[PDB]
Amino acid sequence: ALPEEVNRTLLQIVQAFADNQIRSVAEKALSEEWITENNIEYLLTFLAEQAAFSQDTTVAALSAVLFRKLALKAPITHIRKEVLAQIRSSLLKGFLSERADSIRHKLSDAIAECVQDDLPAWPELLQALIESLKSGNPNFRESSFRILTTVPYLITAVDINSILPIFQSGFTDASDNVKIAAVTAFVGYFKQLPKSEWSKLGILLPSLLNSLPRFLDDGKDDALASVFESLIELVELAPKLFKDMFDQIIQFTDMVIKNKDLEPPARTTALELLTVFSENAPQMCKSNQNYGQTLVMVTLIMMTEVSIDDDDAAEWIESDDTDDEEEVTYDHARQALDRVALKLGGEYLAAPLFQYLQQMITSTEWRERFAAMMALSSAAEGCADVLIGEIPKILDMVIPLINDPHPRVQYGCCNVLGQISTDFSPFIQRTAHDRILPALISKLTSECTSRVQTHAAAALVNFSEFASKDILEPYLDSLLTNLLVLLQSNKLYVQEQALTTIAFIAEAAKNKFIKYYDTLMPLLLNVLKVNSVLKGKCMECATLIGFAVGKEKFHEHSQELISILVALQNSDALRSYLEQSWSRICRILGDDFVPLLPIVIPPLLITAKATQDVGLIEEEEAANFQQYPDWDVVQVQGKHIAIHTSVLDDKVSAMELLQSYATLLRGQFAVYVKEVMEEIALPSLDFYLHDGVRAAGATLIPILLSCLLAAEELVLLWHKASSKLIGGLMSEPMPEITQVYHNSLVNGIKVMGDNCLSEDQLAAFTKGVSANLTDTYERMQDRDEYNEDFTDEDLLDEINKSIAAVLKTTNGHYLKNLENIWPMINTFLLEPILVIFALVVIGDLIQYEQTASMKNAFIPKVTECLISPDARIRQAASYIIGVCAQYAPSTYADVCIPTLDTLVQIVDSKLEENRSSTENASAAIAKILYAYNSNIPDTYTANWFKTLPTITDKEAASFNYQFLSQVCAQSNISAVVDSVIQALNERSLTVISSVKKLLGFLPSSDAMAIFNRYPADIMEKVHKWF
Amino acid sequence: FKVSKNST
Repeated sequence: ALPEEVNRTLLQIVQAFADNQIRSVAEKALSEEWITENNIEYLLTFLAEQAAFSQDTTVAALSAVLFRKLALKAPITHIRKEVLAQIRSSLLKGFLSERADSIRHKLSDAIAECVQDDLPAWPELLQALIESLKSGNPNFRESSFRILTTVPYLITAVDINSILPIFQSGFTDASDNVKIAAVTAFVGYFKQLPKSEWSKLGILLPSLLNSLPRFLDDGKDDALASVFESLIELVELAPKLFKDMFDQIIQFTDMVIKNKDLEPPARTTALELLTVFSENAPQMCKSNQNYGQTLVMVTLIMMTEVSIDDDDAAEWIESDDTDDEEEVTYDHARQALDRVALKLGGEYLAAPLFQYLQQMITSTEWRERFAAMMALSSAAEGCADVLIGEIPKILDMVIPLINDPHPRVQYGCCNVLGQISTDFSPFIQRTAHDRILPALISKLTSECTSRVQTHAAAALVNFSEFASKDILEPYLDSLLTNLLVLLQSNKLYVQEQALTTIAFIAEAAKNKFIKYYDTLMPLLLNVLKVNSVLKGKCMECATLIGFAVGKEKFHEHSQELISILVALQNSDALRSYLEQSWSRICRILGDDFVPLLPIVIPPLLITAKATQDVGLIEEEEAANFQQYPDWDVVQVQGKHIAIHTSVLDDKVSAMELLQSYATLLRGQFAVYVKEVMEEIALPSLDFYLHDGVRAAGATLIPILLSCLLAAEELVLLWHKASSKLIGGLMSEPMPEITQVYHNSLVNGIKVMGDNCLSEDQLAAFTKGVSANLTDTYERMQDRDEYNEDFTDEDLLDEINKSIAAVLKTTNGHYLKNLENIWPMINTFLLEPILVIFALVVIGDLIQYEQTASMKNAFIPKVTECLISPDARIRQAASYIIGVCAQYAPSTYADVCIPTLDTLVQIVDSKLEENRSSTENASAAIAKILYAYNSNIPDTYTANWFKTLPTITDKEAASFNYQFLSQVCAQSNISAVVDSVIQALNERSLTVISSVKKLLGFLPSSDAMAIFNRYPADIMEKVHKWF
Repeated sequence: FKVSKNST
């Protein structure tokens, strides 16, 4: 169907694709001459013909792939109809002809590119698929489901009474390949189509579930694993679909995992299946005692699968303190238990968990005594809500095993005491130190095995992290003499652990470690002067001891230590110990670090200038790129991109250190500000492939400015920085980042002061604010038959801050710009999060009688809000009514005095949750009483009074005691005073001057007696107040 | 280092 010349030109080109020369010439020819408005359809026509008809595998394959790629880019929609049709017809004839399997696969994928919403109907495809599904050739059946997977909309197009049997036969097909493709197609439908379409295939789920036992009958567990993977996707999409056969699937996964002649894939995916219900349907799991019971049971079974064929654990005793990556099911079981416990709570799982543990702790099989320890370790955090109270009980089970004949059970027990020191902190440190420490300490002796000494030393890190110096104090000498022994090990990992454990114990001990400094420090210096991680962990230990004992003591070895660092730095795991150590010395040395900046800063400057290392990449070339932990690939705007992730993580780390030097050294860091701002902070906002970088760029901004301030350029840099921040608001996709930019502007404004913004900036900020609010609304009006966002609340919380901050810097002038997004604001005002936001904005508006334009638009809702069941709404509401009487005294009276009774009732309240809201109302009424002073029908003020003291909201308290400073005589006097003592002592707020005058009006003895109620500690404060 | 639980 092409001119014969064109054919062998194109044939030559495509054949050249499979040498540099012949192949590059073809590549240029193709991309520069043939993929153009004029030749595109010829090219597509050619490639479709080759894929359809070529007798050569390679040419057919390549053309199928090329066609697929180019057909998108064209795109297929702007192709002439006569040519689309010819392409379609040959593609279809190719599919139905005799091709090798992999070519049929590629044809299927090519065909899919020719089916489209806007594209003319292709009912010949529909017909071809239906017939192929009945073919006696598996590859035809498989390939048809593949097309239904690529183009799930075709499933909508086929008659419901044809498509139903299609899938039922599919699930039941004698070919495994066909089954997997049927299942894949079936789930893909839900992946791709709206939920309103789901109910139409939903009904097939039981046939699918019913087909599952056949995989175990034929012994086809690998294919079972693949189906489990599809089913895992379906659970995440429509968990409730599973409700009616929930017990059946639970029981099935149970059966699989128990059969331990099966290979791991079926078993791990089956566990995953079970696990994922807790993440997507927690109420469904909780409403069924069976789920919990099965899930605990199976993970306990899998956790025992360790040191197989090695009862002494010889191999484990002889290795380092890392995981044996061969123990896969054991690793999976821990993670699963952990994940479900975190989702379901202890309320639901502790009982079934413990039912088993009581028994496994007592077994003669060591593997089960171990399993017990590791399971508790996995579940402890998730079950803390319950287990935090059964702490003596838990230690009673665990601690007796610390001395188990088997070293792995001992390690296991170490592990639990470690895990729970973290998960029940800080309560466990306070109450079980007397049992935990001796237990761990006893394992440290060189009598025990290296792995056990090491793990006990590790668990002392967990414990130390949350133990006060006073608790650790009596145990230090013993802890230390033991760890020195571990320091003398032959095994690199024991020394490494020893060092870190000492470091962290020293960190917790603080000044209590001063007496150990002289024994430790020289042992450490000797190690250093002599093995990279050793030296690093050693420098880490030295500098953390330094921070513990303080600068004066640290000064006995600082110069020598410093000289060693220098030698070490200028001589890759080590690099990170070095950088943190310098950083810790800066915290010790204070301003005396200044002369070290030339040594420490340059390396960080290099790393923090790292560029977005991106490789524009091809489909195939991307999953093996993905294998590396240090790389990731995404699809951004149509293309495939390879990004070097590690490098960008390192950029962040370096940015964080520069930020922390800047923070501590203030004015002394100024010399670096211009450079870090222009070469690091700002360019980092444009790092669209890594959000950490973007955020780290943002937080660096106000801190850099503030350094330069403390030491005109400042005004330039601020203008540049603010403008890119502002610009970022309207382009930044990620809500979490958007927040950082607003916050960052707030902090910038705070630094730069009065009138730090220009008119265009104020306008460009408004657009940003609006696009941010628009996209929040859109995401939120999306939140069921099939299924059971502080990120949003937090963003709006910060937007409030920036607006307020912008208002303040403009000194009101931002009212003008603020008007344009009033419709936006208004929608919000009339879903609680959006309401609170709107109210908060309006309170800021009134702060700057020019708002009458809107009195009518909001007081109806505000008055409503006053009596809302939600405390946060009442709070913001009352503040608004109070701010009305403060800044707009007269354009508001007809409202403020009526509502005043509402406020006396909202007041009645004094409880943590709403102490704040009732304090705002209290302040709100004091504002009204001020503005319209001798105009009120006065019980009121004596009501108000009984709402004192104000202890929680600071700005409220600030007004109430200002108003109190403008009740007399009587025996209100002790309530007058205490009202103030309480505010002061609670640190919530010259009202003192006023009080002294009242006490002046009474004798020596009458004056004194008021403080008679007050304890010593607050009488110390009172003396220093009056 | 420490006692913790991975997640991979």
